[PDB]
Amino acid sequence: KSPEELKGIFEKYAAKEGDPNQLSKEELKLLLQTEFPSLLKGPSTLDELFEELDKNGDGEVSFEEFQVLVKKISQ
Ligand SMILES: [Mn+2]
Repeated sequence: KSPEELKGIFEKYAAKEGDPNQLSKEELKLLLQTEFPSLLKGPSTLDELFEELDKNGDGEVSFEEFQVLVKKISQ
């Protein structure tokens, strides 16, 4: 998906609660489940990518971190 598309999806779930410019791990799980169900298949690397990308260790990732996460978890 294009970044413009990806931004709209990210915002929709981040808006659920907390900071509208961050996504917690649970918000990311609901987002993948409904938007990219195929990315949640077989052994997962979600927690490893999540831990590496959440640099400030606050349990949340920014839009650019999310983009990287979708990209990497896909290959
Ligand atoms: Mn963070």
